[PDB]
Amino acid sequence: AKGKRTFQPNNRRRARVHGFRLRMRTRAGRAIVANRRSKGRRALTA
RNA sequence: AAGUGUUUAAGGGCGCAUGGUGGAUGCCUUGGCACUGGGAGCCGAUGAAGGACGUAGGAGGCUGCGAUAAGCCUCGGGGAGCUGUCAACCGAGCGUUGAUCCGAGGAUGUCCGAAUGGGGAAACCCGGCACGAGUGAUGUCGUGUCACCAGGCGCUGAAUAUAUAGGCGUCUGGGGGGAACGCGGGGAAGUGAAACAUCUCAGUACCCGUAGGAAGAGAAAACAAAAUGUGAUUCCGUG
RNA sequence: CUGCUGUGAAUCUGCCGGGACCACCCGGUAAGCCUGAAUACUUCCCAGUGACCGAUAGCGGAUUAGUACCGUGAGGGAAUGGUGAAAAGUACCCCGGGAGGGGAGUGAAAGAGUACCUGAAACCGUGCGCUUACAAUCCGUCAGAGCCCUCGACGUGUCGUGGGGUGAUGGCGUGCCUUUUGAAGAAUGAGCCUGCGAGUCAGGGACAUGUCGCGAGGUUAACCCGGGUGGGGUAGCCGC
RNA sequence: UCUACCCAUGGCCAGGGUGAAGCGCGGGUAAGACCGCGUGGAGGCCCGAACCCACUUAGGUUGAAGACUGAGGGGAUGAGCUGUGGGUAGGGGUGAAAGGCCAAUCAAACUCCGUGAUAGCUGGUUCUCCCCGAAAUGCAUUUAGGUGCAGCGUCGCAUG
RNA sequence: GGCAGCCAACGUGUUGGCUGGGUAGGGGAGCGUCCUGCAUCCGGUGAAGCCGCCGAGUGAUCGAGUGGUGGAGGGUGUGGGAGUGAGAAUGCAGGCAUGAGUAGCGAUUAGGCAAGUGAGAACCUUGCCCGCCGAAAGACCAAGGGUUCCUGGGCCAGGCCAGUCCGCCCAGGGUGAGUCGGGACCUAAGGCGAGGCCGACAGGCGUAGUCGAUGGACAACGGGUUGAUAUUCCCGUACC
RNA sequence: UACCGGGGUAAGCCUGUAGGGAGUCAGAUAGGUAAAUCCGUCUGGCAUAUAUCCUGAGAGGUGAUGCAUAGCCGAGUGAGGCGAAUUCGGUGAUCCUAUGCUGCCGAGAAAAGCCUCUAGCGAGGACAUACACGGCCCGUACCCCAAACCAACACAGGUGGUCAGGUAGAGAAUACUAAGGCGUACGAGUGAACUAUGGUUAAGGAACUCGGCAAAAUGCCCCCGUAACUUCGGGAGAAGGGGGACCCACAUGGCGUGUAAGCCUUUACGGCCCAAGCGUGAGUGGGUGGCACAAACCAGUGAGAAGCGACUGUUUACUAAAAACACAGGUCCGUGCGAAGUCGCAAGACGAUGUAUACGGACUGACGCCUGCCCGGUGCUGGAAGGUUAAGAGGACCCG
RNA sequence: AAUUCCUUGUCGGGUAAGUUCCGACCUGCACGAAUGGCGUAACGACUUCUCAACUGUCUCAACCAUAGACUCGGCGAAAUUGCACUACGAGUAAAGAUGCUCGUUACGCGCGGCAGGACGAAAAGACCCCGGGACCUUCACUACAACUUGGUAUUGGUGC
RNA sequence: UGUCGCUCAACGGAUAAAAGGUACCCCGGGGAUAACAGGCUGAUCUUCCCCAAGAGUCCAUAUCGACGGGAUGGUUUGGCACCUCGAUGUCGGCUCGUCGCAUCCUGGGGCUGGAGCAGGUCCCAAGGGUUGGGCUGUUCGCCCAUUAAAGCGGCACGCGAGCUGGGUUUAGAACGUCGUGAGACAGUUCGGUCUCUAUCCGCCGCGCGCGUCAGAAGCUUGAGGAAACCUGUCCCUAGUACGAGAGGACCGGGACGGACGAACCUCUGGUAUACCAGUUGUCCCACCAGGGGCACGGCUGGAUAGCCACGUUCGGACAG
Ligand SMILES: COC(=O)NC[C@H]1CN(c2cc(F)c(N3CCS(=O)(=O)CC3)c(F)c2)C(=O)O1
Ligand SMILES: [Mg+2]
Ligand SMILES: [Mg+2]
Ligand SMILES: [Mg+2]
Ligand SMILES: [Mg+2]
Ligand SMILES: [Mg+2]
Ligand SMILES: [Mg+2]
Ligand SMILES: [Mg+2]
Ligand SMILES: [Mg+2]
Ligand SMILES: [Mg+2]
Ligand SMILES: [Mg+2]
Ligand SMILES: [Mg+2]
Ligand SMILES: [Mg+2]
Ligand SMILES: [Mg+2]
Ligand SMILES: [Mg+2]
Ligand SMILES: [Mg+2]
Ligand SMILES: [Mg+2]
Ligand SMILES: [Mg+2]
Ligand SMILES: [Mg+2]
Ligand SMILES: [Mg+2]
Ligand SMILES: [Mg+2]
Ligand SMILES: [Mg+2]
Ligand SMILES: [Mg+2]
Ligand SMILES: [Mg+2]
Ligand SMILES: [Mg+2]
Ligand SMILES: [Mg+2]
Ligand SMILES: [Mg+2]
Ligand SMILES: [Mg+2]
Ligand SMILES: [Mg+2]
Ligand SMILES: [Mg+2]
Ligand SMILES: [Mg+2]
Ligand SMILES: [Mg+2]
Ligand SMILES: [Mg+2]
Ligand SMILES: [Mg+2]
Ligand SMILES: [Mg+2]
Ligand SMILES: [Mg+2]
Ligand SMILES: [Mg+2]
Ligand SMILES: [Mg+2]
Ligand SMILES: [Mg+2]
Ligand SMILES: [Mg+2]
Ligand SMILES: [Mg+2]
Ligand SMILES: [Mg+2]
Ligand SMILES: [Mg+2]
Ligand SMILES: [Mg+2]
Ligand SMILES: [Mg+2]
Ligand SMILES: [Mg+2]
Ligand SMILES: [Mg+2]
Ligand SMILES: [Mg+2]
Ligand SMILES: [Mg+2]
Ligand SMILES: [Mg+2]
Ligand SMILES: [Mg+2]
Ligand SMILES: [Mg+2]
Ligand SMILES: [Mg+2]
Ligand SMILES: [Mg+2]
Ligand SMILES: [Mg+2]
Ligand SMILES: [Mg+2]
Ligand SMILES: [Mg+2]
Ligand SMILES: [Mg+2]
Ligand SMILES: [Mg+2]
Ligand SMILES: [Mg+2]
Ligand SMILES: [Mg+2]
Ligand SMILES: [Mg+2]
Ligand SMILES: [Mg+2]
Ligand SMILES: [Mg+2]
Ligand SMILES: [Mg+2]
Ligand SMILES: [Mg+2]
Ligand SMILES: [Mg+2]
Ligand SMILES: [Mg+2]
Ligand SMILES: [Mg+2]
Ligand SMILES: [Mg+2]
Ligand SMILES: [Mg+2]
Ligand SMILES: [Mg+2]
Ligand SMILES: [Mg+2]
Ligand SMILES: [Mg+2]
Ligand SMILES: [Mg+2]
Ligand SMILES: [Mg+2]
Ligand SMILES: [Mg+2]
Ligand SMILES: [Mg+2]
Ligand SMILES: [Mg+2]
Ligand SMILES: [Mg+2]
Ligand SMILES: [Mg+2]
Ligand SMILES: [Mg+2]
Ligand SMILES: [Mg+2]
Ligand SMILES: [Mg+2]
Ligand SMILES: [Mg+2]
Ligand SMILES: [Mg+2]
Ligand SMILES: [Mg+2]
Ligand SMILES: [Mg+2]
Ligand SMILES: [Mg+2]
Ligand SMILES: [Mg+2]
Ligand SMILES: [Mg+2]
Ligand SMILES: [Mg+2]
Ligand SMILES: [Mg+2]
Ligand SMILES: [Mg+2]
Ligand SMILES: [Mg+2]
Ligand SMILES: [Mg+2]
Ligand SMILES: [Mg+2]
Ligand SMILES: [Mg+2]
Ligand SMILES: [Mg+2]
Ligand SMILES: [Mg+2]
Ligand SMILES: [Mg+2]
Ligand SMILES: [Mg+2]
Ligand SMILES: [Mg+2]
Ligand SMILES: [Mg+2]
Ligand SMILES: [Mg+2]
Ligand SMILES: [Mg+2]
Ligand SMILES: [Mg+2]
Ligand SMILES: [Mg+2]
Ligand SMILES: [Mg+2]
Ligand SMILES: [Mg+2]
Ligand SMILES: [Mg+2]
Ligand SMILES: [Mg+2]
Ligand SMILES: [Mg+2]
Ligand SMILES: [Mg+2]
Ligand SMILES: [Mg+2]
Ligand SMILES: [Mg+2]
Ligand SMILES: [Mg+2]
Ligand SMILES: [Mg+2]
Ligand SMILES: [Mg+2]
Ligand SMILES: [Mg+2]
Ligand SMILES: [Mg+2]
Ligand SMILES: [Mg+2]
Ligand SMILES: [Mg+2]
Ligand SMILES: [Mg+2]
Ligand SMILES: [Mg+2]
Ligand SMILES: [Mg+2]
Ligand SMILES: [Mg+2]
Ligand SMILES: [Mg+2]
Ligand SMILES: [Mg+2]
Ligand SMILES: [Mg+2]
Ligand SMILES: [Mg+2]
Ligand SMILES: [Mg+2]
Ligand SMILES: [Mg+2]
Ligand SMILES: [Mg+2]
Ligand SMILES: [Mg+2]
Ligand SMILES: [Mg+2]
Ligand SMILES: [Mg+2]
Ligand SMILES: [Mg+2]
Repeated sequence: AKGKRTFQPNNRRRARVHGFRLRMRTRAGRAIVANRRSKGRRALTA
């Protein structure tokens, strides 16, 4: 009986790992935002 | 007496007649696809591309707009109906003294975003200075302005003498985005070779730096072959 | 021709090219810069076209679509169009808690009722006819009794150049596909229906073979001029 | 955001045993060594809940559950367990080392792109009829279930 | 007695002789589907599609032969062009069978009766009993969730049965702080990082700084009140 | 006389008890990136006091004529009014004094804040009382061991922290139970086989089986009594055995606590003693009852010997927990210091704010007794007399 | 012997009976000294053998309760599936027949049960072979990083 | 033009240039190809036979039968590669069986180098029976007590959609050995997931329907099936027959058992969830007394009926 799942939600950690400001820090992340915008995604980031 | 002999359908099968389910088929379309001829080929610190949150007399989505919020002003068009739409229903109003609507030019344009007063988990937290408003005063509220770097111009010139590095002040720029096309750099592998390393795939995919409306190239230290030759570059057809 | 690393000249008798190199001729004048047109492309805007698609097609997206939904994230990523000319969308009555239905209305039609054009098949019912509970069945086929229906002539049913439905009973009879020397095979694939799903296209390409034009000649490429599919264009190419 | 290890900062460990060093006193001695009796409360110490494990067994095995449940079992002041916040990234990480683990996937994660990768291999390839009609041999082969040429089919032309 | 291929014989297409099992495979000739140039014809006096009847051809198949359904296009001839034919790929999408009215309906506590509500009650409400947890199955939070909370209404989806009930559907309402938990205070690991150093470019590190609680500092307690908030509102008494 | 329910009330502000912690004044100084009366350091004088001061549980007072409450009125929508007593003891924390104290080795954040010192500001300024005022932003509903979070489900799994009633009990185990909360969402029947989960069993007692797998057994407290061997710690709860209930007496006893009275004094939040009252074992003697006195639940099986590994630990998330890994201990090799090693293209970083008693790598693996022979092969270390050997130099001779 | 092929070696012990176990012998297929040798108190959910106690493990099984199973009401799946009014024997066949031959047996339809067959279901056999991958090794080949040699540039002066 | 340079010898000559491991394995394929089972064959194996050289004092043939020869069977090891690699799970044990006779016991016989008892060998016979333990994963085998006897084989070496999982044969680890190494070993050692709700046939049970020439009811015949079928010891006959003795019967009678099966519950014994009693902890019924709830039916001592075996009774014939 270990029963611990992989997804342990934490909103701060979500933002710090996947958030808008993180993405914008690097060229790769900025490319991600541009690509999702080009696809027409409503949500560009976490 | 012996012998002959129909006569059940619990249920099933097959055929037909009537239905259900389902959404094929036929015929369509407010949507696509491939192209042709034109236009425009950039937008951004005067804050972009794209967003968050708001905004109509009534809940939400799409559309429009930004606290002046389905809108404000001006110049033109237009001519009887209008208050975007899903979407009506109710409740109120405008318009021949020209509404709704269409075109052009202005005004307003919260917050986030290069994001740039400082900070931050984008759209939310906290300020300096100047002017104004408001308080009995503190608190509070408007409107400007305050990142960094590069390059002009002015002042100053450390250790240290000459000086210089640097430090103040001020003006002018840059930053980010965009489907393809350009130029200059970096540069695979699957694969082919019926194995594989040279070679191929291929200077392809991808990546980096920069453009422009196109770019690059361009005005012979060129070709040619004895012809009394041609005469910048680019691009197309041949060879 | 050109990068990096060394070395390192001449100013016209100079120097650099004419596929190692040398000589002779020829061409040109490096180590400075700028330069339009012919060429490439279309996020976006305007006007059009199609021997292009027509809702499992065409864009992933005709429907809140890059949405719902999936993933921590990069990222992945659907499904859903048609009433009728007009909403005239069924007042009112009846059964029912509703749902739904039956009368009555509207409509050309409700065999058009917001579950809506047409309404196939699988699949699921109800009714009628024949058949089936002593039988061993790849499920059918060829003979065939009996019953039911129908078309002719005759008469009360009975026969025919008949036609259908069902079928007691007899003979014969080992699914389909793939793949194998050989499979009913106890080898592979298929639960069923509907829809979709595989030799296509480009190039004066190559060889062959039809066909058409011209013929010792045939033909143009780019390009130019026509709102066209037409006219022009000799560079080439292939024969000789 | 699972998991491995590390960094910073917090929390948690019922109850009951055992009795190290040190200290004190009394024996003992010339002084000691040494020996009793207290005090003391040490330890990857003992028994045992929470908590952390997963040893044996039965059940589950289209589960209640993509790893669990019941019954017993081990550790339980420590190389302990745990919260919050943080760090290391793919030929790389981390590993008290099982090639373990790195989001139910690991002898090289996942996603998109090159990309419709390539398969001498397996499967599939859809209407009809008319005429003809094979081969499973020879030679060679990084060849033996592949392929080239020959042999054997067909269509056309020629020769009869 | 019908059809066909090859060949012969003559004729302005008939007669005769021979031949006609067939996988891989070669050759020949056709059927059906769609889109089109041209020419013709049919169609609200009812096109296509679909379901039948009665018939037809050597086959793919046909019916400008006819009923029913249906509602707007279709046929034919001759040419041009194909997303042109499926039964099978453990093929794909949708619909639906078989297993089958079968297995299950998710613990280790357990329900019973009376009365009420209602169209309907084993499951909803109230009362009286019974049973279970009680280092929890009680009470209060962080994380996470996001209106699930309260009142009124609802009962065709959802709830593994039913349902008048619901954590489900609908409308309205509800969250009040100088002291609580955070910011405006402080720093840890770590992150970012003016200049800077390093690195072909992309970038890698890092100084001054500036962020970053799980820690440091810092002022409120008891009582009452709403259907739903309370160290927040109110009362009493405090503190910064 | 028996029984049931009450037998309540915070922060703050007074007061400064238990406990803990402290010497003070004077002279000199540029060590504290300038200065200092502060701090540090050095020299002198005066101190061992219940002296003084700081800190601090709690008792007591106030807060409180208030608030709250057992009940009682009527009256039911459930709102409203009235409202007693409130003493003394015992027991007792995992909470407080306590960031204390004592012990130990592994030697145990930072910054703000607060205090103080000058530098530097200064003509105005400090303090107290009264009155009138400002005190921003975000969260605040509800669930939160769960059908509201992570689990595709109204899923037997998972989820950190804070409260801890009573009787048995060592206990937060376990049994029953209070407050509070549930009966949790398919049911009703029915003695089929069979499966699952529990229960009992004549006689026998491992004959079962790969194997005592699974069950059964042992189990608590207080006494008695315990071997080989040993690293002298252990082994050890070794083994083996006895007692345990209830009533009465000893007992107006013993022990803990401690009021009245009394005694002492530094008279106060003092000290000594203490009948009563309350709580509480252990033992001894006699009796009483049962089949059974650890009464249920709870709760070691023990012994002899061998192999491996010394030991506590660690490991294949999801078939292996071990003899594998780790380990303390050992030896070798490297490393003289932005070391060696490692990450990185570099800068830079870790190693380490370490310096050979250190750090890295390798093999071995507590401890005891020990660890022989071989340097031919292949590595590693050192050497360079020979053989061979790149680019760079040279440039004979030859060829156009 | 965790090492011994022959091998259940041989002798002793334990048992009524011992291929395992304990003590020895040495004929070590094929122990041996930090891939340490031989021992070792303590320790072990390790592995092995023996004994006491205890028992449904067994002789040998019986009975009780609960949850399913079963019946009634409600809701309502799944894997599988070319067909179907799906007997048996002895044969025959791609050599193991419900489906072919000859014969035998058998009224139609269900319910509860058992698992011999349907070469039952699941999963394009993990074995083996053929073709292709991957990762690992090394005195296989060819490269590259890193390290290292000399020349030359940065790089100079005076002396021997 | 002439000629030279290749153990390119894998010699039609893939590169000028190349070895291994995988039990950590993965994918595409094959029953074109092995490991299990089936099938063919039958060398080998097995069972029997033909000839009779000899052995047996003499005497081939009571009993053995050399050298050679001919076959059966198809359970051994093989040979072959025909079905199955889009899956036919293995050894041993357990449970349940079913068939053959080449018969282990019991039954019936011939011949004996059969006096008797007890045997040897061959023929006929398959109804029933054919034990429990120690060692090993074992099959096999050896051993310990018994027995009338402790038969040999087939059925996918019967039986894992019935169970087990000790051996073997995944991944961990270790020893010896081999390999420079990754690794390897029909060498050894410790450890290591055994899935499935039964549609069809088949089998065990139980109903519904219809039929058997009207609708019903009681009692029946038995075509045809199924079950059952074992055996010992002791005492008489008899210490007789036979025999030197030792020893010791056939045939025919009687009693008492083992194993197995059936029915049954009087007895003995087991069970007992609404029976009675005792008793611990706790909560409750205000309280005492008396009771109840919960803790395995709390625990403990008993326990009629039902069900049951360890119990009771009966069976296997007798005759044709
Ligand atoms: C594991 O299941 C299957 O592969 N199923 C598919 C086929 C193959 N097969 C089978 C079974 C076996 F047990 C063996 N054995 C015997 C024991 S052994 O001596 O260890 C050697 C291996 C075999 F070779 C083939 C079967 O039954 O069907
Ligand atoms: Mg421009
Ligand atoms: Mg900003
Ligand atoms: Mg910033
Ligand atoms: Mg100067
Ligand atoms: Mg730019
Ligand atoms: Mg290749
Ligand atoms: Mg290839
Ligand atoms: Mg230009
Ligand atoms: Mg030249
Ligand atoms: Mg230029
Ligand atoms: Mg359609
Ligand atoms: Mg579409
Ligand atoms: Mg993922
Ligand atoms: Mg998401
Ligand atoms: Mg109509
Ligand atoms: Mg419909
Ligand atoms: Mg319709
Ligand atoms: Mg009949
Ligand atoms: Mg027959
Ligand atoms: Mg026949
Ligand atoms: Mg074959
Ligand atoms: Mg063939
Ligand atoms: Mg088949
Ligand atoms: Mg079949
Ligand atoms: Mg195959
Ligand atoms: Mg299939
Ligand atoms: Mg311990
Ligand atoms: Mg673990
Ligand atoms: Mg099951
Ligand atoms: Mg233990
Ligand atoms: Mg413990
Ligand atoms: Mg300690
Ligand atoms: Mg993190
Ligand atoms: Mg391994
Ligand atoms: Mg994983
Ligand atoms: Mg790889
Ligand atoms: Mg490619
Ligand atoms: Mg392909
Ligand atoms: Mg022919
Ligand atoms: Mg060929
Ligand atoms: Mg033919
Ligand atoms: Mg013929
Ligand atoms: Mg063909
Ligand atoms: Mg047609
Ligand atoms: Mg009409
Ligand atoms: Mg049409
Ligand atoms: Mg097609
Ligand atoms: Mg189809
Ligand atoms: Mg299909
Ligand atoms: Mg069905
Ligand atoms: Mg069934
Ligand atoms: Mg059933
Ligand atoms: Mg059921
Ligand atoms: Mg339930
Ligand atoms: Mg009622
Ligand atoms: Mg209920
Ligand atoms: Mg209870
Ligand atoms: Mg509610
Ligand atoms: Mg309500
Ligand atoms: Mg409902
Ligand atoms: Mg329902
Ligand atoms: Mg920092
Ligand atoms: Mg940095
Ligand atoms: Mg910078
Ligand atoms: Mg901060
Ligand atoms: Mg904090
Ligand atoms: Mg509330
Ligand atoms: Mg007080
Ligand atoms: Mg009072
Ligand atoms: Mg609340
Ligand atoms: Mg949920
Ligand atoms: Mg749950
Ligand atoms: Mg408890
Ligand atoms: Mg529930
Ligand atoms: Mg239930
Ligand atoms: Mg039962
Ligand atoms: Mg017994
Ligand atoms: Mg007994
Ligand atoms: Mg035994
Ligand atoms: Mg046995
Ligand atoms: Mg044994
Ligand atoms: Mg056990
Ligand atoms: Mg037990
Ligand atoms: Mg001992
Ligand atoms: Mg007595
Ligand atoms: Mg160990
Ligand atoms: Mg221990
Ligand atoms: Mg351990
Ligand atoms: Mg595991
Ligand atoms: Mg395990
Ligand atoms: Mg270094
Ligand atoms: Mg070494
Ligand atoms: Mg070791
Ligand atoms: Mg031995
Ligand atoms: Mg021995
Ligand atoms: Mg040595
Ligand atoms: Mg050694
Ligand atoms: Mg060792
Ligand atoms: Mg263990
Ligand atoms: Mg039941
Ligand atoms: Mg039912
Ligand atoms: Mg058969
Ligand atoms: Mg047939
Ligand atoms: Mg079953
Ligand atoms: Mg069969
Ligand atoms: Mg199968
Ligand atoms: Mg395969
Ligand atoms: Mg293999
Ligand atoms: Mg390879
Ligand atoms: Mg050759
Ligand atoms: Mg040759
Ligand atoms: Mg070659
Ligand atoms: Mg495979
Ligand atoms: Mg074969
Ligand atoms: Mg098999
Ligand atoms: Mg075989
Ligand atoms: Mg077979
Ligand atoms: Mg062959
Ligand atoms: Mg198959
Ligand atoms: Mg015989
Ligand atoms: Mg008989
Ligand atoms: Mg077998
Ligand atoms: Mg089986
Ligand atoms: Mg291994
Ligand atoms: Mg070696
Ligand atoms: Mg184990
Ligand atoms: Mg084993
Ligand atoms: Mg009879
Ligand atoms: Mg019969
Ligand atoms: Mg019986
Ligand atoms: Mg009786
Ligand atoms: Mg009673
Ligand atoms: Mg009471
Ligand atoms: Mg009483
Ligand atoms: Mg109770
Ligand atoms: Mg009893
Ligand atoms: Mg009894």
